[PDB]
Amino acid sequence: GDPTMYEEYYSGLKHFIECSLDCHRAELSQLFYPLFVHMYLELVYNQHENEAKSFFEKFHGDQECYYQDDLRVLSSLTKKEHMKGNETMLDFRTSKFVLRISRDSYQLLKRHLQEKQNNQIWNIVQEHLYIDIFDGMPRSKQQIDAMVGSLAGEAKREANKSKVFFGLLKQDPNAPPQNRIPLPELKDSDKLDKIMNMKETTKRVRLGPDCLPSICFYTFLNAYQGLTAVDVTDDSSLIAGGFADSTVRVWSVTPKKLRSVKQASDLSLIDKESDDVLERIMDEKTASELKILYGHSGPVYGASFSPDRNYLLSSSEDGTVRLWSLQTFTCLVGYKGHNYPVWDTQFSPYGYYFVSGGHDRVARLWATDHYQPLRIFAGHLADVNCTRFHPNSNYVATGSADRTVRLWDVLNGNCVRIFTGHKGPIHSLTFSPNGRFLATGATDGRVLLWDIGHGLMVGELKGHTDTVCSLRFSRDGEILASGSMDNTVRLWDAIKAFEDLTATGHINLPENSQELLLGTYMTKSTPVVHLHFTRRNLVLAAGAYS
Amino acid sequence: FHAQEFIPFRFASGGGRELYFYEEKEVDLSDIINTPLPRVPLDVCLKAHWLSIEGCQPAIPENPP
Amino acid sequence: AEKASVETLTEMLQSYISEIGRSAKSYCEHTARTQPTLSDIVVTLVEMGFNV
Amino acid sequence: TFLLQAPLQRRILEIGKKHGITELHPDVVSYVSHATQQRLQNLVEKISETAQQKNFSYKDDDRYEQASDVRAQLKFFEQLDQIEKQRKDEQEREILMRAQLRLKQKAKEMQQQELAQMRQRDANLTALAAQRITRVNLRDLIFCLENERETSHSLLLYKAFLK
Amino acid sequence: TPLVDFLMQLEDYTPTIPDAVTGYYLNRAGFEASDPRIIRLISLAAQKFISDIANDALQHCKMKKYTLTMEDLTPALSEYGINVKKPHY
Amino acid sequence: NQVLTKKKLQDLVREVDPNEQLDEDVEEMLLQIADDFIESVVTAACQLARHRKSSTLEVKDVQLHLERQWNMWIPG
Amino acid sequence: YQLYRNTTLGNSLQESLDELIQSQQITPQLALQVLLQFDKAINAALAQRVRNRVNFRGSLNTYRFCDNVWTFVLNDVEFREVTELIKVDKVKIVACD
Amino acid sequence: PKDAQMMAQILKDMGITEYEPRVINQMLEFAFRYVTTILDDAKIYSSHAKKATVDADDVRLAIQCRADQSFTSPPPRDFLLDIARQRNQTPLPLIKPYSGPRLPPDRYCLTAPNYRLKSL
Amino acid sequence: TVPKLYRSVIEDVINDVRDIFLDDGVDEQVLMELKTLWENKLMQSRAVDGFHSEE
Repeated sequence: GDPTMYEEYYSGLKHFIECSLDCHRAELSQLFYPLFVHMYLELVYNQHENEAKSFFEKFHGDQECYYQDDLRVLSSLTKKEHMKGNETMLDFRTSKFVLRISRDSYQLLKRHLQEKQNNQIWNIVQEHLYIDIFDGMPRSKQQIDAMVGSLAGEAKREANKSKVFFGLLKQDPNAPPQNRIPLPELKDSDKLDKIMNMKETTKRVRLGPDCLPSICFYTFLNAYQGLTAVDVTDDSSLIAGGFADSTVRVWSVTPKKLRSVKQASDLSLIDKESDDVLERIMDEKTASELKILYGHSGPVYGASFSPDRNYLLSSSEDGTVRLWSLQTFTCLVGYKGHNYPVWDTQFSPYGYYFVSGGHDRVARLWATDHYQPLRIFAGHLADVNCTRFHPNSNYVATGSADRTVRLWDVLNGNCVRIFTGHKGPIHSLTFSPNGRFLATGATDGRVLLWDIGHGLMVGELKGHTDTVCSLRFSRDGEILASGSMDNTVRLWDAIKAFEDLTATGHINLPENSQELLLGTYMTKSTPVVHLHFTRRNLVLAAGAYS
Repeated sequence: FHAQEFIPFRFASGGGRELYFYEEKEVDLSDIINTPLPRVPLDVCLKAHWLSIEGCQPAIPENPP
Repeated sequence: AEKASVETLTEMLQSYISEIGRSAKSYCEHTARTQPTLSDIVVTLVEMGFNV
Repeated sequence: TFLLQAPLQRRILEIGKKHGITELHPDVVSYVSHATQQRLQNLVEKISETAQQKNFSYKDDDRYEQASDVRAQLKFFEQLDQIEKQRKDEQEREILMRAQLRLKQKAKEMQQQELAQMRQRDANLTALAAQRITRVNLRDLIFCLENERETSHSLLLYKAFLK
Repeated sequence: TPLVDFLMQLEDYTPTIPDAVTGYYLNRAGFEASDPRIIRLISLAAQKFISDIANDALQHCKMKKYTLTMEDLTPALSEYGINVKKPHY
Repeated sequence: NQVLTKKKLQDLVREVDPNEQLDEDVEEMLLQIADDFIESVVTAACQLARHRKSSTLEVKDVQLHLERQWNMWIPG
Repeated sequence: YQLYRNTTLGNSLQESLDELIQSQQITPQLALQVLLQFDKAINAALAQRVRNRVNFRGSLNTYRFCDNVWTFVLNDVEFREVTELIKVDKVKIVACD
Repeated sequence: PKDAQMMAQILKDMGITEYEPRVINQMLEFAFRYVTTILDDAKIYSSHAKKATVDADDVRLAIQCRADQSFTSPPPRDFLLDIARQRNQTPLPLIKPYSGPRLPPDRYCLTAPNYRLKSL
Repeated sequence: TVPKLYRSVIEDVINDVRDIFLDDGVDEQVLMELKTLWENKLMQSRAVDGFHSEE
């Protein structure tokens, strides 16, 4: 294990792989990156700083181009105590790189490592690297490039084989057959909402690749406090704005001003019956087109409406999640579980539970009834950037900054799926309305479409240039809309993308990006922060013009 | 400035120091009073427009063309 | 006055208004309220050593 | 506090085995006891001035005016959730109809309705049957940790949010 | 109670800092302008803090008036426990 | 092994307020406060003894760590 | 008969479905379906799980017959089953047909 | 400037292409604040050891005793996975469920009568 | 002969509702939590001894 010769062990295996035949060379190039980091981090942990920086400058140049932001965090790490407080490379050193390889290429690898001529790079491989073997064809280089890029990358197939109830509630065999929780205590006012919701569904247009939807951009014009969070209600009636001046601002977009309910003295005199139910309590003295909400001590990063159009949620840098009423327009609860910036929050689509992901590398499940969470989803190695509920709300998808997307079962808090293949931190997730698919976007401009019953990320959409910060499917599921920092709203055919949909863990996905594009829609200097679909299939977007 | 007792100035910031390389390093104390204060800009408002009408981008002034 | 001595003192002034903003909001919200009274600032200024 | 001198002297010496500090000076075990006292007396006084912060009743004084009582929003909840319970009862009155034959079925279901409700009420009844002393909560200790510079970003305050 | 009797006399007495500027830095921290006399006390408490430093830096300038320097602010804030920094750039 | 007997801690509260009952979740953490702190005083006071090349832990080593890192200032 | 939910057995169960009410089994649905299963199960077990007989005496206070269910309350009453001798000064008896 | 041109290379080595001009000025203000509190503590530690020259072990002591208090980190992975399995297997007892505006106990919420002074 | 009947009934009931829990979309872990929650309340009450309580 002499450190003086780590540039002789790694360069010997680098000489074996590049001298191999081209079918096995592209698959054996996967263990360049984890063997470079695990040898570099073991040098700096054993205080070999002088012969660690020479190991870096020799071998960091022959890495893949999508690891460039990963190596510059390693160039700063030269001491041991610098790495003892990083907590991402501390969890990288103790975990195992999974490194899915085929059995046709593993036989050439094990015939070069079981011999005692090498005998130490084989000791590093069987100490720091898992190897998950599949029986099949060796993957191509542009297929290996599609499914790598994460620390602890390309997770095992034994993680993606659990039974996931990805179906919708009310048959659906891949979904809880009889429970079908139709919203905790579905009320008569909540049943009155779905009556006027299906009147909107009557006017809903079938979008497809021919009837392209109209996009109504709701730009924030002045916005000199930086807009950090947008949410729209399920019916296009309210638009929330989270801003960098520690405010949440609700706007009514329908011609109906935002009213608070009357004070407790005015409600006590309201006589029994004589109507007096949901209009007699609304105060007309307080009626604006804009309500500003104060109380966060930091920039508000998450914004989430409840499906009953009360109960705004907001999370911010100060480590609290706040539940604002939309009947009194005050704050109700401050959920203090993180000490760190909560980057996202979202209500359940049935409106009781909510999930919040923060800088402390967990995502908590709350219930609006307890000051403490119910489930802690604590398997990510970096910040939980996104947190999205499944349409049946039994599963929570948490994208993160360690380039992985993970599905979490609400029962038992177990990770049931691990989706790797992004090259940057994931900044947007959305689910298909079927519940069978999941679209994720990240800073590499790639929209990767994942299956949930299988977990193979069947499609890849690579039209965007900068960070894809907003995704949504249509109300029918016909079109996925993507909005990025390129100031473009791209529309993708979300029917021709899933038309085809194992024993090998991949489907050999094509370059269908050009065929799946329906439009690009460049925006005037305005990053598309939110994308929303009206129930009559009209795209809404909100941007904060710069 | 650094407060070793930490209590009058905790982790709240003071917005930095408006200092330059080509500054004068001495001003008169009534020059700062007699200058007019800058105008507080307009508050944030929400205007809606159309990026796309059934696939086509309109040539309104809220659009690039 | 010197120029750097004015941008120093107006930085301590902005940091002082922003510190009674964050601490008197924290003292009232600790007592389950949302807007601060007089009794929340005369405890905020005591915790900054003011001699009110 | 004035810590007990005999178990403290064994306590210092066992941590001294890990550094090679085999014996201690005779004025140290009473100095650490005076140092532990001024640590907790600085914390007992700090939690006492926030345990008396909640015992200031404004409503006895008439220099103060009430501005916003959210809690009576609770009376609005009683009017609403109770109103929802009344509509649920109306839904039950509709179930009554479905649940000569029809008339008979109503009484058949009534047999396992009110008697069952009475049994449930008995179950609730059995379940129910089953000086200004200032008290410092864990909130008062947490409030005095995130304000000071030490222990503001610490693993002892972060774990205290879950205790 | 003198301080309650003091704040009830602040419907007049515009202070040295405006309430559009004191109220701006209070809104930045969540403090909202419910009572305008509440703003004027915070604007008075922030004046008195700056005035007590400029009155004590004058005593450290008479021993060595007519100009406030960083070597006058340095011993003036040292009894406050505040170590001021010279830019040195 | 326990150095604070949970009854002398209740006399530390009776001296401040003859009327102050702590919680059992608070007394159990008020012990952990003393536990981790006795540990953290001596672990850095005995690097000061190793700094003076002296294996005896005189009271000047414990007193120096209180004044510089904790600002306690208890005399000898 | 949702009769036996007022039993140690039945309440311990609900307190379980109520810990799920707050965390996973939100309101009825699942929980209600489980209780329904419980009713069938407890009723079935009672009628055919064996039993042993006896005879005894008492003093009375109140009674209530509604929904074919008798509810009595006896005072100063002692009941003996087989060998076991017992006393009581306040006993409540709920009896289904 | 000399030290301000190196600050634009520390940011460009971290890939920060776009930044405000006041960003360099206050990272130099932090770097000056950090070295005048290491070296201030270094001569305090030198006077403790009674040596007239502040040598490299004094700066080694003053760095690791300032990094033990100032620069903290998030909790570690073996600590986060222990409090997770203690919480994800705990049955989180019970409170008051159906309460219309469903909420924690009232000492954990921000819903109080919220008084104010009478204007007189 | 009474703790025996109770064990007997608890076992039968638990076994007989497993499929219902499953049909409703539930993890077997929840079932075990039920049994634990159930068994525990009797032990806490201490009206008689139980095998589960001893464990």
